[PDB]
Amino acid sequence: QASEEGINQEKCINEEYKIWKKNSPFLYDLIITRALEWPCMSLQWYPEQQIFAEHGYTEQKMFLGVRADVGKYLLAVASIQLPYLNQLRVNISNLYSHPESVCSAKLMPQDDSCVATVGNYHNDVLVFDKESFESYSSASESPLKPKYRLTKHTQPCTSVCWNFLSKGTLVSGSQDATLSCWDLNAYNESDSASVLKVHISSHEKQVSDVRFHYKHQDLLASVSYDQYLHVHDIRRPDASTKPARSVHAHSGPIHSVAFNPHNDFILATCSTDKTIALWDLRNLNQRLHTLEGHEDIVTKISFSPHEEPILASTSADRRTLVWDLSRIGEDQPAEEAQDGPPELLFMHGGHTSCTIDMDWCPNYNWTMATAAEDNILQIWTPSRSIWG
Amino acid sequence: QVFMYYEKDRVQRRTSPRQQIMYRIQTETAFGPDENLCCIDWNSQTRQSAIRLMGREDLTMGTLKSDAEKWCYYIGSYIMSSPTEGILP
Amino acid sequence: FSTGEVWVNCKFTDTDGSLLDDGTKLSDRSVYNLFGNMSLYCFFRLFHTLYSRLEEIKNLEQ
Repeated sequence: QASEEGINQEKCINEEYKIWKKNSPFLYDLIITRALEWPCMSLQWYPEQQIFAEHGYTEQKMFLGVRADVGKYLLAVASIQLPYLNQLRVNISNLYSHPESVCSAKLMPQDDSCVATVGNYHNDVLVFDKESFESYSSASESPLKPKYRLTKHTQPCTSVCWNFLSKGTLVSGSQDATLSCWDLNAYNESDSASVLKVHISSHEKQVSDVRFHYKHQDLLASVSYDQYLHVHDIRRPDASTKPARSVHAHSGPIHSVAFNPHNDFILATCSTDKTIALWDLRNLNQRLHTLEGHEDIVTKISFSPHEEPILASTSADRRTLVWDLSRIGEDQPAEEAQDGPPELLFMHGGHTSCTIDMDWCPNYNWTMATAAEDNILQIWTPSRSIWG
Repeated sequence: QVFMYYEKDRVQRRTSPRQQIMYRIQTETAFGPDENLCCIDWNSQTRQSAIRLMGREDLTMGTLKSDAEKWCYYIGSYIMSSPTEGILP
Repeated sequence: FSTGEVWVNCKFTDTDGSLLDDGTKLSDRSVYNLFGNMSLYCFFRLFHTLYSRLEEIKNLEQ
């Protein structure tokens, strides 16, 4: 009896598939679909780029952490071909086995060689460097060992974030509802705890996201399952127990928060309440706005590093929505109200299961890469016609 | 028009799940939402008619017998571009 | 044209992995179906009433 529902559901998943596949040549200017070996838990675009002008493309790089199986937890680097304007394959390589799970693997902005990795299976943060990757040999039987082991938490950490300006400053929010700001240039071989700059207990339920300001050392935000946003400044003395602010942002467990890279005043917040909230720091009594359109849990969100009014959101209904926020308050015809509010811009659904995560390629405009639960990678950019 | 559609389905002594589903959705669209739908099956092999009130949670074909034949047959129903049968949005 | 258009032929794997019906396998059917509103339902009911009564008559004929 439950079969019937499951098989129908699988079939309309397939349905959405080739109904996206069928009309692709009228929607996108680029599509690269890659069936990697393994489920890719995360992706992060690499800011260094090769330009083969005579050959006629560019290659960007990607860092993946995948699972081969249970306990087989690995990392890899990919090269990605983008076509050229000014005058075609996805290559996997650099595969190194990890000691334990990866849920979030963040690389330091001003130095690619370092990657802070944590997973849902351990409370230790493992930070890897040049030598750890380059001293590894795929012929060896053992995995890598990171540059450092950072441990203050007692539950696994959910995510991390480097400081974009403060050199070698990191944060780690965990499942035991605590925060930790870390400083690697303050190591001691005798004191692995000297890396511990601050530890905070402001949150009340398991933290889902902690993340720094794009242009500021001392500003970060934390969001937790108790439906609360907390604003932290680390150079506060009372910050170990008192957050800078605490706001009731949503009515469901918050999943993620994104900071506007261009503008230091806007942040975005997603929850299982299928609604996306905006926030401005001079008026925190008030939800800045609310974007509708997902009809089940939204999981994760991100701004565009080229234009700020473009916001991307991913959810459990197998869609990713792109919003151009320059359309607040605008008029829309009667038939134009079908697809949603006019500030909705684009909607991509080429996947077939819960999209794991996204990332913008910062070297090309309008392009994004998404990894999904069905072992699929998607590199896609819409046509000019919708935004040109 | 509904009789047109039935004549179209009928003489076809074979028809995949999909085509019957499109017949169903065509008929419903030609009808509307607020008219209660009933169905009548004629089994000329055992010569029996059966009357069944079909609601918004009733599935098209109900005489499937094997869980993998289940797999195929009421996999097939969720192909319409319309939303699902048997589940309420 | 836009309400019942298929959105896959796609390969479905069974427990072993066999390719199963995409709603594209035309089986041999004998049990046909029809839909209608309450009017045809009531027509059908009265019709079966009349049929059953004449059938009883025929069964008594002997």
